[PDB]
Amino acid sequence: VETFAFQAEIAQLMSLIINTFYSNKEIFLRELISNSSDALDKIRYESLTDPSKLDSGKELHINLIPNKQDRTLTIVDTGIGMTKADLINNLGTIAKSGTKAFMEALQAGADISMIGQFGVGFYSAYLVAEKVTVITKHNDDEQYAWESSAGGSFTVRTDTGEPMGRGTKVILHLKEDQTEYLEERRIKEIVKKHSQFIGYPITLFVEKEL
Ligand SMILES: Nc1nc2c(c(-c3c(Cl)cc(Cl)cc3OCCCC(F)(F)F)n1)CN(C(=O)NC1CCC1)C2
Repeated sequence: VETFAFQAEIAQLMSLIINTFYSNKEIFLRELISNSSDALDKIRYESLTDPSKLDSGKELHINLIPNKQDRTLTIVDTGIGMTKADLINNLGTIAKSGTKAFMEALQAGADISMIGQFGVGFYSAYLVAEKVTVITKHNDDEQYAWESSAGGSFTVRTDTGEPMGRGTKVILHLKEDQTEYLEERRIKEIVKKHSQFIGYPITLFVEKEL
């Protein structure tokens, strides 16, 4: 288990998002889905010069899996995924050029759904999630898991669970008062609102253990 610190601006934003109120916290789903689509875009781009790269899965898509038992909403894509370095760099440690700008707009009163515009729309998941786990697998590396509950740091281990062919899985351990987003009905409407121009298939798998 490795522990890493967040780049100071990202760490600062996370604390702003967590502690500020918005009437409007569901744009986080738009964001993780946009991310997934870009990942899909990416592996698709790579495969145009090398078919073999799709030997870890020909289908390109996004699943949504609300789990009420475990109070977790999961977003899964068979996209490009991340190598270990990719994971450590892109989910906290390297400065994103839009972080400052976005914090100023928030200051000026900008609504939170602006966040997509600044390339930091992932950290919006912490509007609804006390904890986030990202499990990723890239053709060029083994499978890893990234964890953070904010508070300045994240961790990275290898993940032993169910091997993905390829892609990324963002698991949201929801806050107590954010459980409406496990509601099938709530997820139907949200996708229909913020994600009707996503060029990949999106399926809703409702998970319940017996
Ligand atoms: N679903 C999903 N997949 C991926 C990523 C994210 C993501 C996360 Cl978890 C957190 C944040 Cl802050 C942003 C994110 O994405 C922004 C769009 C990235 C783009 F998709 F364009 F690659 N989310 C990141 N990834 C890589 O960096 N891959 C390396 C490119 C070489 C392999 C795959």
